Formats: sequence, C-alpha cells, structure tokens
Amino acid sequence: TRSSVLADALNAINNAEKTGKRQVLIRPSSKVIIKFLQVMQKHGYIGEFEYIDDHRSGKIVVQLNGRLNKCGVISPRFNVKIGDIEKWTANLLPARQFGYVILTTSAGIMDHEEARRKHVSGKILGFVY
Amino acid sequence: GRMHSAGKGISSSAIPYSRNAPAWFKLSSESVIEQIVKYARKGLTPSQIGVLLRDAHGVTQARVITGNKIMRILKSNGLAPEIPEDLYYLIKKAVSVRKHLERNRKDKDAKFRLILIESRIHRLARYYRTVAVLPPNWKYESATASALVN
Amino acid sequence: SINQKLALVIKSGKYTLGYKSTVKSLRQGKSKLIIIAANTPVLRKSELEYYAMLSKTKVYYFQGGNNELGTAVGKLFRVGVVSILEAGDSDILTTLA
Amino acid sequence: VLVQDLLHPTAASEARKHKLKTLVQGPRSYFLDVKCPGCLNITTVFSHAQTAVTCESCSTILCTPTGGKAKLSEGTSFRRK
Amino acid sequence: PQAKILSQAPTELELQVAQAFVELENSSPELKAELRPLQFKSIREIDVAGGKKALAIFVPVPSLAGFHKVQTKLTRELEKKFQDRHVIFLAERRILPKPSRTSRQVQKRPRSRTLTAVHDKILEDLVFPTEIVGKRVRYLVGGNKIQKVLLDSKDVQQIDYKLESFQAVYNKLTGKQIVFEIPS
RNA sequence: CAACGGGGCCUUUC
Ligand SMILES: [Mg+2]
Ligand SMILES: [Mg+2]
Repeated sequence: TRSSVLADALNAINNAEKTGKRQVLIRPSSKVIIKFLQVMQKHGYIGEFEYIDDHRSGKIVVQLNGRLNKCGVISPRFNVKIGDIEKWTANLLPARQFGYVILTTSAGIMDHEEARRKHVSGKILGFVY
Repeated sequence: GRMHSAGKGISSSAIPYSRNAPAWFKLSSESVIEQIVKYARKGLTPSQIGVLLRDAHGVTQARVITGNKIMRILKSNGLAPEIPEDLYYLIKKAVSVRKHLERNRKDKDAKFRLILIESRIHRLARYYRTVAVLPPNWKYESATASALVN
Repeated sequence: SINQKLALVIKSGKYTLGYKSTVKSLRQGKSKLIIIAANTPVLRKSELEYYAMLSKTKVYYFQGGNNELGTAVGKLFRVGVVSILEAGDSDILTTLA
Repeated sequence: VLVQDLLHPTAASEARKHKLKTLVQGPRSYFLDVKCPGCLNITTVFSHAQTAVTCESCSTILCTPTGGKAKLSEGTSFRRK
Repeated sequence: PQAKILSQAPTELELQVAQAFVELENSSPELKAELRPLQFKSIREIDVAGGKKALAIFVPVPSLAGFHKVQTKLTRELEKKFQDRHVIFLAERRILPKPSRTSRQVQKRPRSRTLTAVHDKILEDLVFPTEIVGKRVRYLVGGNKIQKVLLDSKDVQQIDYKLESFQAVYNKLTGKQIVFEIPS
C-alpha cells in the first residue's frame, strides 16, 4: 500500500524531470508534500505548483524548470541532531556549496541551512539538488 | 488490492464533487429520513436502503440530503442491527460455505474459501471490538454462527 | 426469501413455537399461518392440516427439519411448527404460494 | 510532448478518460424523469439502476437492471435531469 | 424594527437595513411569513476597487436555509434601496483556535469550527446562488498563494457582476487572495 | 540602510 505519499510525489517529480517533462502530476498531495515543494520552489528547483482540490486528499501539478537533478525522501525519518546534520549533508549532497537536506523540525519544514541558522534540529525528511 | 485474492480491480463509486443536494431534488430531508426508517422497518440493511433510495427516488446520497449517514440515522432511530451489516453478511456466507462443506466434505476449494472467509470475519470482528462496536468478548464461533446470524 | 420473511416476523410480529401452542392458536382462530417442518411426524402434520382446514388458516411446509426451522426462527432449540399470530411489518402472509 | 497543460485538459480528453482518472473524479451516471402511463408523479430513476423500479402510483416496471445502464421497458418517455 | 432585527447594540447603518426589511415585509402579504423570523446582526461595509462598497450581513447560522430560499429576491431589493452597493449574506461562524500541546483541554473543537472549514463556508455564502464546482490553489514562485474558485455556469448572472466585490470581501475577512473563474 | 534570525499585539484567537 501507499506508505509515504511524499516519497511517491518526489519519485514522480524525479521521473518527470529525468524524462524531460516541464510538468508533473502528483497524488494525493499532503501538507508535507506542499511544504517540501515550497522549500524546493523557494530555492528555485521547481516553478509554480497548483493544488487541485478534489474532495479527496487532493492533487498537485508542479512546473519543472530543468534545474532539478534529484529530489528524494530519506525513509525512515531519522532523528538528526545538530552535529548529525553535517554528516547527513556530506552523505547526501554533491557539494558543500549547494543542495539542501530538508528536515522537519518543531520550527517547521526547512532546509539544513535554515535549520542550522535557526539552531534547530528534528527528523530528516529528504534532500534536493 | 483484493485482500484475499490477486485481483487489482478498481471498480467503485465515483461520488460527486458537489456536497449539496442536486438543484432538481425537491423532496424534503425529513421525508427522506421517514422513507429510510420505513425501509429499515421493512427489514433492509443500510446498503439496500441506499440502493432503493438512489434507484426509486431522487436521493443521490442520504449523507448529502439528510446530513447524516444511513447507519447513523438507523442508530438514532433505534433500528441499528445487533452486529454490523458487512460482518453479518460475512458470517452468513461462512455459514453457507460450512453447510455446503458438511454436505460435500470433498470440496477442498470450499475448505480454502471457508478459511479465507473466516479470516475476513476475524479481522472485521477485531476492528469492531477495537472501536467498541462489538462487545470486547464478542467471538465468532462456527458452531453458533448461524444462531448469531438469526 | 422465506427465512428472511420469518426472521422479520420474529423480529417485529407475534408468533408461537411448538405443537401445543400452535394448536391452541389454531383453535382460538388467531393464527394466520402455520409453518410445519419437513421432518414433522405425518400424524402430527395431518392433525395440524386438519386444524388449519377447520380454522381456514394457511399452511406452509418448511423444507428443513425441526433443527432448521428453529434456526430460521432464530432459536437454539428444535421447533417442529411455528404459528404466526401477527405478521408485524412483514410480507410473509401475502407473498406466499 | 514534454510540455502540456495538465491543469486544463481538453473536454474531449476528459470525457475519454476513465471516471476515476479525470483531473477531479466524478460520476458519469445521471438521473431520469420517466413519465408513467398514469399521473401524479414523474418517477426519478437512476441511470445504472440496480432495482427494477416500479411506479409510485401504479404497478408497471419502468426499468430493468443490467450490467451497466438499466433498460426502460421500451415504452417510456424520459428526460435527463 | 431596531429591536426585533437588530440583535445587538445599535449601529447607525443597521437602521436602513431594518427599515428596508420591515417595509418589504409590509408590502408583501404573500411574503409576510418569511421575513418575520429573519433577523441578523452587525453588517460590515467593505470597500471595493470599483468605487462601490459591499454590505456583509451576518446571521450566525439559524434559518440560513430560509435566508437562502428567500435571498435571490431581497438581495436585489436591498441593492435597489441604495445603489453602488453589493449585498452578500454570510453566516457568522465561530473559530476555535487549534489547541496547543500545553493548552488546557477543551471539548474536541468540532470540525465546523476550524479555520479552513469556516473559510470554505465563507466562500459558499459569498457565492451562494451559484455552486462552487472547483477549487485550485496556485503557489506562486514568489511564495504567496492564490485560491481559484470555479463556479457553476448556471445562475451565475446574479453574482458575476460582483466578483471583484467578492474578492475584496474575502480578502478583508480572511486575508487570502481569491480569484473566480467560470469554466466554459 | 540589506540580509539573517528573536519577542509582543490585534486580525472571530490571549
Ligand atoms: Mg489498486
Ligand atoms: Mg495479505
């Protein structure tokens, strides 16, 4: 069964991006999906995304701009400390200058840079670069 | 899907986006509730009540017209069955299979199907006992299954 | 089906179970239908049919034995014959034959 | 392809698609007012009716259930609600 | 008048609305049993970019189906009584804040009292005569969201000229940008 | 003065 709708959405985005599509449909478009997409869009890896409101969990159409190499979830959502953020970024990101390890923290879903400049930690959610 | 099969069928109802009664629907919610109670008194399960409502009348969904589900209306009116309808039908099918198996006793396919049906009954009864729809000591016993479906 | 109609009668209407109460209801004339099990002894069956002929009461012959008739009326004991006094909200008395 | 409006598909494509696979899923069934040979009501009948719907004030069969859409007894006037 | 319809402390603007309700019920013995129970509370005036203003009339939610079934007729008369005004009827729905982790427990905060539910019902009340046939949410690259409401093309000729007024009223009430579209 | 982070008030809400 569906266990991680965020994983399904990020997999769909990755497949569309690597096949060259400028847009992608993801279902069922949870709040975590929306916040992850908002972080990605803030850092410029995706364009506009629209939430289609069926009276089910909903859908999302994302516009891809060709700047995304890979977005993916880290399952399970490992508990990450302030000192473990560095290890996670070293393991997941291609360079120390760009790319983002996304965490869910009590201060919200944010990239590792925002997490470390707010001095917060939480559970790892995924990555984008 | 198909908990006890390899089928991947996706056939189901596609209920409308509109959550309000259709513009052409002119019957009252009180009249729909009265008809629901009449059907329940005539001995119809909530699914049969909804089928007759949608076929013979203009009520698309008793939830979108009366503001409540059919089983909820029946429980509020004091016509809630002793055990839930789907569990009742599962136990009825198990009784039928067990009777056919007593008569035949060479039907190994029926033995396998009976195992599947009773597993489904036990899972449903576990859920109902968890949500306290059934008593915590409620049990499906094959020797009294017919006595519990009637 | 017949078992569903009988279940509706047990749930809502009035009934008696057993030969003695069935015959008493027949003789008082407050019986609208008597259902006789398949395995009823033929002498008892004939006596019930004669009482029904005298009281102008309908007779239905249940295809099962007393075990099956007791199950159909929802009891844990054998019932050889059922008498319907009031149908309640049940279509058993009109949708027969 | 590689660029298309998933948010604004053509009505032809949406009608072609399966009822659950549209952008927002919804039923393709409908309701019908069937005029009885009598009067006092025009009976509302589901398109894919599973019940052989009878007249409210008569005893005639309006529709017969089938695999999909029900039949309509071959004498009937019906309007699609 | 100002006692059977006011329902709150007096405000000068409610006087005209109460008088235009009582006179319309006086002038209609075929409609003299509908407006009698129909009271309301404080009306809010909302600016509109087109120089006009909108009157949001609040009824918390008793007999809002009555206001609905008689609304397609008296809305236009309340518009005629004084022009440059778009009249809309809204239910006054309580919002209970989502409880915090350390907050004292209260009783379960019904789903109708959530901020999302009351805003969706606000949209329905705003476009009452026309059913909402879809909703979309554009998440702009800048970071803000715009909610698009797709309306039924049937009977849209009674609200279509006040769509901008609807947008202004919703922005004033919720603070979220809304845009209407009729799918043709 | 720009960014980055904090706190308090309304906005139907402490
Ligand atoms: Mg499937
Ligand atoms: Mg399995």
